[PDB]
Amino acid sequence: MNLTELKNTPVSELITLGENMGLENLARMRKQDIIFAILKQHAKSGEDIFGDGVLEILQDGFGFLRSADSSYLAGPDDIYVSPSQIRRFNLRTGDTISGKIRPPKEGERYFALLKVNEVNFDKPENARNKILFENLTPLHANSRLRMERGNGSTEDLTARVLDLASPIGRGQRGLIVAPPKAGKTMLLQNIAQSIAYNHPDCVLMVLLIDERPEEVTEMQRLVKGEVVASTFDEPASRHVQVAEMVIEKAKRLVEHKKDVIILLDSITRLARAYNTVVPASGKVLTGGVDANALHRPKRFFGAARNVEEGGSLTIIATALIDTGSKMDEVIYEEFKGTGNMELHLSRKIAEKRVFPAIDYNRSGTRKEELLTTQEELQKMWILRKIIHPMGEIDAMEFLINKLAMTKTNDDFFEMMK
Amino acid sequence: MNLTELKNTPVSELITLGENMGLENLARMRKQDIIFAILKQHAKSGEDIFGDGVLEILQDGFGFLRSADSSYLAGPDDIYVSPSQIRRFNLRTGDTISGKIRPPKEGERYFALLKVNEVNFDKPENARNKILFENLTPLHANSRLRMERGNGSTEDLTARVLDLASPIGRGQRGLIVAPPKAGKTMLLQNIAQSIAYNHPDCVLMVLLIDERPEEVTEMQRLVKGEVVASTFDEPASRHVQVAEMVIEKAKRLVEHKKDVIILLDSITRLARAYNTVVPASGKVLTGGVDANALHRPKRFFGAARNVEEGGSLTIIATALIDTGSKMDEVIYEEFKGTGNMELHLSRKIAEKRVFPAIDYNRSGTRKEELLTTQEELQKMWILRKIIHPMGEIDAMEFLINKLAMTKTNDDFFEMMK
Amino acid sequence: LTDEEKQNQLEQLAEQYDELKHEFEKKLEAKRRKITQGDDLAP
RNA sequence: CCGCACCUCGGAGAGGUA
Repeated sequence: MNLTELKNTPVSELITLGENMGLENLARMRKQDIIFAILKQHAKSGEDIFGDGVLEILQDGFGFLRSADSSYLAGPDDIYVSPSQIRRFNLRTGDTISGKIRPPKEGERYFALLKVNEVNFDKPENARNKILFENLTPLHANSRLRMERGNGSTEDLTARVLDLASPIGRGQRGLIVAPPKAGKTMLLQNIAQSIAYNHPDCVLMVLLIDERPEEVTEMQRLVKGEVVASTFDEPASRHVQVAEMVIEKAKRLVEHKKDVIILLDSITRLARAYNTVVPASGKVLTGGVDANALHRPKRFFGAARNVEEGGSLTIIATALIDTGSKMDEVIYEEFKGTGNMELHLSRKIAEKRVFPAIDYNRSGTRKEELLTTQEELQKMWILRKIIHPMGEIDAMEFLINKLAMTKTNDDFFEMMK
Repeated sequence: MNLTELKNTPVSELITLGENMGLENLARMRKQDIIFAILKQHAKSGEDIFGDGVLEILQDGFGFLRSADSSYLAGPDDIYVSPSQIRRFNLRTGDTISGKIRPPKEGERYFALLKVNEVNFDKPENARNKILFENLTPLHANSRLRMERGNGSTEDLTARVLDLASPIGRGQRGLIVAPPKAGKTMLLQNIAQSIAYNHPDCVLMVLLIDERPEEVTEMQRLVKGEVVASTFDEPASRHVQVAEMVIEKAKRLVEHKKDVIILLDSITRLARAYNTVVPASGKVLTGGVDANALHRPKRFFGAARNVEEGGSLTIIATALIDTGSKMDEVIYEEFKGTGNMELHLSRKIAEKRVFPAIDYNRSGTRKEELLTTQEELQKMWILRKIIHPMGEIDAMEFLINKLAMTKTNDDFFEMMK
Repeated sequence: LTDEEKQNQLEQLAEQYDELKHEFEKKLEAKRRKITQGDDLAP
């Protein structure tokens, strides 16, 4: 009787089960109260109760096992983790803990954890003895993540243009610079779909912080993966906590030799949240940015790196420019000198309804020879030297007319010769 | 003997009735005291007294039933709600309660609730078993709210321009950006009249906060609907209370599967009121805004959403820019990145008395293909491509001269081809 | 269960609950007030 | 705690104990 399985069932089936068990009227009771009552009734018979969740250690020492479907929102009905077990098993924030639980006794408000059975969806013996992420030797992007579908679909044109302009690999740290109303949503959805289709082994993560609830419920019902979000109706502390939980889970997965790909579309929103929640230091920089406000997002961005011992962490954030606020401009100018990949989008091309409106001239990738072969690099260099003299709109039209003739870029490369 | 029927009769008839009953001299008594004494004398004979009102639960545990004729203002004749009834019926702030009320006994100052007959204009059995608003599945705007009258009146030109520039559907969350003296009053009155004329089934609410009493009495005596207002003669606490009551009533009506449309014209004034009533936290942002002052108006704005199970909540707020205060500019710049619809107005066009002075180039609607057909979308694209090269005043004059030739936009679209 | 006073007792259930309110639960609220309200003391 | 925004420690009465 897992907690997640009981939380995923609809309210109707829960009310039906509660009426069959013979409890009080559950129609006017909350779903969480129904779950609590049915867990008490099931434990009264003598059966054991099991649960799971990601650990969220508080400042006082203890922590809880939050759920992913609620963006790790603080709730009164979760698995309490005593500091004793934390000191015993050396648990940290982000460790996925699964084990036996029990209903709280009189005077308690949370489910107590007795014994942990599975750590990070793996054996506890392999999770206790491990090399920390701070000790992993970083490296440049070595493996290639080919975003091209190859099925000849019209949606694959965006992935083809992306692979021709900025090849992305495992451990890449890129930036998607674009003005508002450029098409970042559809482009990010296409990137997520291509990652889920071509690279299913990669752990795709979408973190939409401080966005509209309609866009959140659209993203959750469109892509095949995990979508942890935090709308603007929640305070900035919620955003900070969600980002911390996500980066801790990503670090734990990378330590467990997993290829995590994080698509962030709120780096500017996260920086604003950090600048809002930071105490008044007394020194304000140009644009209303605090001195210690850019530390946390810059570290979150730099966390992405390629691991030689195993696994990789790829983070492709999306920047916001020309938003009318000088603070966002200062944030973009500061974060520009940090990454090594910029995917610019042109508003002039977007106004002509030419999607995708990708600035091919200003795009590029540093050390691209480590992700492409010699002949592929030579062909890309020749294509750039031929395209550069033409204008942005003309270059995009030429590229679309050339890619529309065939399905794969290999045929275009063979015909160019 | 209903409360709403007694709170609308003139003073002369109430004085006559009280002199016929044989009570104290009513010529030197207020209308509320007259009604109170008449109800007391009527109940002393053995008759029933009926009442109604919107519930407002206080922090101490109890609540009162505010009336709709005083814009939800604390009055001496408010109906008291005991906490026992709240525990029995699971009452919450916003639940409309209607039923028999008993007069206050010796030692009491407010009417008690004898029995509740109707809950939220519906049967109590249907209102006691329901799903909360926080559990409803959000979606984008699906239903089309055509604002075109069709009667061929000269006032319909503004509605036609609004429909061509930015169509509005059920559940839309937009902003009406405009400088001072743009004419927001006439535009809001026209929108309210068009909503009351074309869509009488939807619940229309006009919320005015911190406005002049003349505009209030003009709005109440012009539109066919409910208008809750709060002039500047009241403190910001009254504004916050009115906003909370309005948003709770809207949430309850949405939970009861109703299409609520709120015409707010005080988002900036509401933010100022929240910043004034929030306790000082020792941290001041750019323009004099508290770090936690934007949370409440941001949630009030984001409460609007489209429900798939039933009902919808539309909130159209008007923002103030170029008011000489940097605080309003910061509030506008912060709230601009939240909504998905901006209807800007040009001061240059308003100075020439060319109404409506609407910035057609800066206007627009995101995901407009979900509320308009393919043919209509293509016609709007062609109209925007033709209008964009021209100047603002020139484009407005061209649009007026083109709409003056026909009655409906369909004939104009057919003649353009 | 049949055509008996039970049809009235369902409506008499509400009347009995109102009488119980008036005589016991209104006194409960009065006691709650008297416990929560202040006490007349020396100036 | 004064203003957010980068060009060359007392008195009376009542009851009781020895």
